[PDB]
Amino acid sequence: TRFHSFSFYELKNVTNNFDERPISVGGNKMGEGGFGVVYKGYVNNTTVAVKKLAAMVDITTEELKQQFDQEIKVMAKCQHENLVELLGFSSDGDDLCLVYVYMPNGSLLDRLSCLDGTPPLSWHMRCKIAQGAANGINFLHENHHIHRDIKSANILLDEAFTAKISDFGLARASTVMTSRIVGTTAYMAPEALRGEITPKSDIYSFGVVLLEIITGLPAVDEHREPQLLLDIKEEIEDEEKTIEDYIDKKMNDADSTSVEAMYSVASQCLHEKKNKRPDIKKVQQLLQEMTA
Ligand SMILES: Cn1cc(NC(=O)c2cnn3ccc(N[C@@H]4CCCC[C@@H]4N)nc23)c(C(F)(F)F)n1
Repeated sequence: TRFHSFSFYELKNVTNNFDERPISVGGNKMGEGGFGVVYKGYVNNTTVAVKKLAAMVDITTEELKQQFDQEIKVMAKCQHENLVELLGFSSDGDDLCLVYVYMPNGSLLDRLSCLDGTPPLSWHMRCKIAQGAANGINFLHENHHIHRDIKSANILLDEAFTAKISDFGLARASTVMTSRIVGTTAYMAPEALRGEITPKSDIYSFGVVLLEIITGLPAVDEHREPQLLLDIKEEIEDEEKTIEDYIDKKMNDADSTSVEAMYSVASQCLHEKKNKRPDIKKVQQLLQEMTA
């Protein structure tokens, strides 16, 4: 797959000169991460998401360029209904830009937090999102790709709340070790925090996502006990609590049987030993069985 090459000035123009104000006040900024800001745009008779890369954290200009290239490379090779669609990019201008099909319902992270007053996701919608995201990860793993940044902020939701895996800047082709440890701490497997590069780490991070789906709680909350959501697995196992005590109250269609079935998948994904975790095909099978 080869992409459209956009002019920097066309992208600057359709995003109201990269307006960093929220949508609600007439701005174009929809969200931001460590490697960039995503703006709403309208190009070639289509609402788009324009990601302008900028860091914002570490970051070598070459590192950011390597993430820009990595994202285009993964998107050229990987097209799936549970992955975001890249339309094009921009290099000619000062800032590096990535153009995608606009995701009207933004990120799973924001929908779980009901950011800006959006209604809570039903359990029925949550099951479809979990299945869809697992189908997207399966496609990446089948195509020998390791995401390395699986999190609710990197699971986007379309006009039908279909799960779309996004933000492949840190993705790697396929156990190897790295001197540059990258990812989101609260979601990272212990071996990934140590430098290991394995698809087994993506499974662990997906386990954290499944806990966010069941509970509606963020992966990390400094003003909460436990601060890290993954610690709930031990509180439940050590029988101090049950998964029912953690179920998101912002749902009226969640039955205990299917919630326990999703929790069982999350628990298995969150095994501290990488080799004891299920592979993505097993995760898919179990999530499909959950709604059958
Ligand atoms: C209403 N709304 C629409 C979007 N996003 C897109 O439409 C979009 C489409 N493809 N695509 C690809 C990457 C990407 N990355 C962002 C980066 C900031 C942190 C969140 C994401 N991981 N966003 C997108 C957003 C939000 F994600 F920024 F929150 N809100």
